[PDB]
Amino acid sequence: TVLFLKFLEYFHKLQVFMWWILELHIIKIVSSYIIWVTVKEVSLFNYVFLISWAFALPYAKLRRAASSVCTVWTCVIIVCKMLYQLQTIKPENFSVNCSLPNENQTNIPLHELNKSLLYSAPVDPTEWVGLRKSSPLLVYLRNNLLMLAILAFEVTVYRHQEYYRGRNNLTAPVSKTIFHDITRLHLDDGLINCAKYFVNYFFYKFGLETCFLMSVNVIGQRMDFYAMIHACWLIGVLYRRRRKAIAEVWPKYCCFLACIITFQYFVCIGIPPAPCRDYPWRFKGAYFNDNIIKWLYFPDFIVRPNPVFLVYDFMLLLCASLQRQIFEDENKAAVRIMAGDNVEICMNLDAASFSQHNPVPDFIHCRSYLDMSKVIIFSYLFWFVLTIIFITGTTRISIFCMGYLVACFYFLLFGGDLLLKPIKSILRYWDWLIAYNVFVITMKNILSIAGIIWDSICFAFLLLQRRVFMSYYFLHVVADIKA
Amino acid sequence: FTWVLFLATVDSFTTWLNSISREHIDISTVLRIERCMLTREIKKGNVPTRESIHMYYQNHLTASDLLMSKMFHDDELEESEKFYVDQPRFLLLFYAMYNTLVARSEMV
Ligand SMILES: *[C@@H]1O[C@H](CO)[C@@H](O)[C@H](O)[C@H]1NC(C)=O
Ligand SMILES: *[C@@H]1O[C@H](CO)[C@@H](O)[C@H](O)[C@H]1NC(C)=O
Repeated sequence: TVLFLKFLEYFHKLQVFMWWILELHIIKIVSSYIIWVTVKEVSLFNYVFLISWAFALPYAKLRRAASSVCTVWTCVIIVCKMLYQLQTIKPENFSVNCSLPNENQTNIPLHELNKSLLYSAPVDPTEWVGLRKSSPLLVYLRNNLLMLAILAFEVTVYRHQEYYRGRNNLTAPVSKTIFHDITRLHLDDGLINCAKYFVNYFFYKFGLETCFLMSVNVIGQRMDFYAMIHACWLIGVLYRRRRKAIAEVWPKYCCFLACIITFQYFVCIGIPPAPCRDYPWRFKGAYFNDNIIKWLYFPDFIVRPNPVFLVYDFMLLLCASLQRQIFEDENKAAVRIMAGDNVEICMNLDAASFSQHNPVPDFIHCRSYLDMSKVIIFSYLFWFVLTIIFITGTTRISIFCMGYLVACFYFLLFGGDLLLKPIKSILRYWDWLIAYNVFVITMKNILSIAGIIWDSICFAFLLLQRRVFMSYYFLHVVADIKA
Repeated sequence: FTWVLFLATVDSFTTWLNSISREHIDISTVLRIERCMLTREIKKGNVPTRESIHMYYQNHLTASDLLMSKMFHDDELEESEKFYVDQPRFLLLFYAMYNTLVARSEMV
């Protein structure tokens, strides 16, 4: 009637924006849903999905074939699962009863309650493969139908964007972002411009600072042997202090993540239960009990290794692959000129005789409106993270709280004068504190045989402040402190 | 209905808190002006020369209020001052409370 023209214009804007954002963020959705389906039903015929989308994220060149492979395997699985529902399948002729053991050989230390797998129901040679013979056949197949739908909608979005490039002649925007005009130069103009810049290039600037936090999340929420392995690799990669020093080992870290998620799924798949053989850690002479066999991520029947623990490793792998891509493309000048130049700065500089060289403009006197935020985040945050270090050393009363209090007291006493020095010494002390924090995390993980939440937040704030110390915006505050 | 008297009361409150501690506010203001002068100089010149303010006012000592003798008027300073004075309500209250805190830290 009156508003249909403008309404349809807004609707076309919304449609093209949805198509653009889906073209930009499709791989994460499809891979996440595939991993979630793999975790839901743990049996075989889903192991290949995990191989594909665990060796396809870090190596993008395989992302083309690793999609069609899953597209074929999901329909093969659907056909098989439907074929397994006929009345002439008769699992009775298929089932196997595993004979009880005796007290002497291959005994379970809990003999009065053998209520576990292999003993509480006749095993099926196909249950270990995936066929389960469910009645509705719709709730049983939706996790594969939706996966096929996503795999098809991926290439649908691809070819729709291709056809939109054909008609209305345009080009593929090299500036893969949402606001194509907002760039580094437009950052320090207005608060809205800064918000747009961060919506554009958040992960570009804060990749490692987020991958490390994701690994710490994996460690803190998993809390087992593989968490100790992740801590070992985290300490090994952080030991290389410089940024460009870890851009060499990142592919190795991604390969490690892929191999470990593969091994963890191959552990969680168990052993074929049709042969009634059991695991070596459940015999007559054995020392492993339920708690230690749950801590160690070993295959078992009475206790099942929780498969949902793999979503954290998957998140870590996805972030690591994205960060690898960032490391790969951050050296190109075409993107370095627009929201680029992510290389660290020298550490022997000083605010004196240099305030006329840095490209960043002054903000201490707060001409604009966001300059108050800049001065509150670049100067009045050090004391906030010191307060956080104090808090995380009086909440969970343990032996490791001494280092937190000592570092807090030292920095709160000798803080004001340290900012006069070149950033070398303060960075050395902050690195020692990072090392103590990650060491406390690793030790609290090892001694589980607690519940680190404040230590992760402390680690995040310390990483934020460390990233702050190596910024050009800090030299203005150092000049003001000299004044 | 009552927002007018509410705003009048809060404005009188900020005026009170600024008045009872005017000495520290003026000292901080003149120190900020000297800091801006010195950082501009050190960005352009070579040496801080703590007595630069002395040899500067000597052209055109003990006076707690140097504000009537405006000797340094670089434009961005007045821009910042205007930005601070046009701040909305319930925020100048925060500025006054912070000034009271920094003024009476011993009592705090
Ligand atoms: C296996 O055990 C079940 C019940 O314990 C019984 O119904 C069946 O006849 C046994 N033999 C099989 C399934 O081969
Ligand atoms: C186990 O082995 C010993 C020696 O062979 C025997 O005395 C005993 O009867 C066997 N059975 C059990 C239940 O231990």
